[PDB]
Amino acid sequence: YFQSMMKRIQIIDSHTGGEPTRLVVSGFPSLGSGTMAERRDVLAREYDRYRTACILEPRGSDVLVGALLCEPVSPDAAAGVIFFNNSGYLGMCGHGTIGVVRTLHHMGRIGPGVHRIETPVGTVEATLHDDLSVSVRNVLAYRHAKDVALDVPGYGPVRGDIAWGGNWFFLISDHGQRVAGDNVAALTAYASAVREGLERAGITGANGGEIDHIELFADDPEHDSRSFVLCPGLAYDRSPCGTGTSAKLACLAADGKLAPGAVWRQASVIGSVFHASYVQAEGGIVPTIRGSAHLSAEATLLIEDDDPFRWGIV
Amino acid sequence: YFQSMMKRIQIIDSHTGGEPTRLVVSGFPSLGSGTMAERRDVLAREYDRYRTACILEPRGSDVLVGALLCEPVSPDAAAGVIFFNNSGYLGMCGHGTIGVVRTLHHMGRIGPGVHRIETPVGTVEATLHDDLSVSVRNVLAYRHAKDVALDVPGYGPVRGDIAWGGNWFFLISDHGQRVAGDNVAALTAYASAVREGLERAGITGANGGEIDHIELFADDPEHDSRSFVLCPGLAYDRSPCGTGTSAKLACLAADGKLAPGAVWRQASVIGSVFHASYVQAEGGIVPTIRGSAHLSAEATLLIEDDDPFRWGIV
Ligand SMILES: [Cl-]
Ligand SMILES: [Cl-]
Ligand code: NA
Ligand code: NA
Repeated sequence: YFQSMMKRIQIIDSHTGGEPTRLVVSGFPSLGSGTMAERRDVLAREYDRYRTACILEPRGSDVLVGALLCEPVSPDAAAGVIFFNNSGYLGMCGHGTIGVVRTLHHMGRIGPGVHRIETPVGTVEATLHDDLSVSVRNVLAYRHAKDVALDVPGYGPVRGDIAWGGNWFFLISDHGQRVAGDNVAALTAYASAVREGLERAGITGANGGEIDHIELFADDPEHDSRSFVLCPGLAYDRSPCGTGTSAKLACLAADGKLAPGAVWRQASVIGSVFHASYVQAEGGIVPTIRGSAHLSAEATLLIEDDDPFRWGIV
Repeated sequence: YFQSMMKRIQIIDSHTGGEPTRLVVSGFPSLGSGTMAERRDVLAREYDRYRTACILEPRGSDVLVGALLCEPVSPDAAAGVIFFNNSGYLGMCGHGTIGVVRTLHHMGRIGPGVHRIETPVGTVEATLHDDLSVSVRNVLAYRHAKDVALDVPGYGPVRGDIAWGGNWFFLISDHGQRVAGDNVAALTAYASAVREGLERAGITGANGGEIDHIELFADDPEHDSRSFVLCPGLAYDRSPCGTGTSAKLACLAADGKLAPGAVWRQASVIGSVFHASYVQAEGGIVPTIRGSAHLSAEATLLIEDDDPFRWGIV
């Protein structure tokens, strides 16, 4: 019923292990009634300024990940979601699905139990536990290649795995870097160089898929592993990375290093933790990631018609 | 009347020429009834986690500047304000005062006209024009030293002025850098090195004042000048920088390059613009900065008691 000359975008912000999720409850344009993938294509092609308004400065930051709530195609699903970041659109998003599901509870839309969530890479099954933690049974994960040699410009040779966990990842253990929260500047520079190296080498996932997430793994006395993860827009993931941990489990499974049902405890560069396990499937594994999200803001974004930076600063 | 186990901070976000201001309307602790400077001391010493919760990730970003609304000491003032950023506390804040005053109009607390605003460095006089632009008559500005030689580590010799405009600035024209929005990475690195150089040299403002803002000036065919400004937490100012432009006018005045009452049009690295003029005063000049602010969000920040990152990620 408001009539002033501005758009209102209703959002609820949460974070999962420190990684933010900006849930868009209302205010984006219609994207039609097709699959989440088809809607993502319309959003990206026709209405990308809505992403930038929500994610980029002045209203956002390069770290943020957004989640657009959509009516799902199947009436058996709780929701559809399209995830996006400072550079573009994600496939699946583990930390974000945890955030969305926790947020839907706060909105009074769901209770504890199993909830199907449609995404541009397929439907996932999220269990909202009685403690309000969330387990996300992800799409199929698999390793495309193992121990791929790469000369990292400015640093020297490494070996990495290429794997899909709902996004494409390059996974490295022999990077020679110090994985710690006080070292994220150097880690960001290193991982950015890795990605430049993959591009130069023409190294890709299946069917030429761009490898746009980089994971650096390290031993951790308190957990199974700690990682630093560089995301497609060159911000790092504050969380253990749900899709990246899914990809890691595909590698561990294929190497006989983690049995089905066994729990893997993955820490992020800042010390937050996800619990993960998998079952075998045809062509890969089906991993489940469990973590917690906390609410951090309820807001209405205001997009004033006369504001030259209404769609963000690009 | 809410009773869930979380704190609520009510905020209204705006931006001034792209530079954000997060106005805190309610939710911070009591800081006593002294001057804004005395309240700032209490906030910084006892309750700094409230700054980090509002400004830092996950709820904020390194770019944000906050403004805490306070009841002023003098009943003749519209408001008192304490400004803060990702690293600490500012003195005056030009873009932020424009934001605060525009926001107070939106809140229905003031109308067009002249409004006194108390700050930790003295009271300023803001005029809210009928067009909702704001002129801020700043505190006294003055130049402390001219053409100070500095060997910038990694780059080579420059000359800069040291001046106060409500914060301390080093102002350089002969930096050899390209002042443009597509070059902010290199400008940030250069200005950071300048500041390292000042520290090494023991170069300060009056009474050993830390020079924590760096301004790089360039000619501009559309304006009097364009600048890149590095702020104390090493984020850059998206605006022309009200206090930095105030400092620039003190230098121009002292050099006989701008007459009292003449208008100076200062652009920022991303192309936003302030209009500035001054009058002579004892010991310096009194500059007035005019610009516009746009609303960008209304929000309640949620600080959950059980959220390990409730006070921000440090
Ligand atoms: Cl609009
Ligand atoms: Cl709390
Ligand atoms: Na361990
Ligand atoms: Na000019």
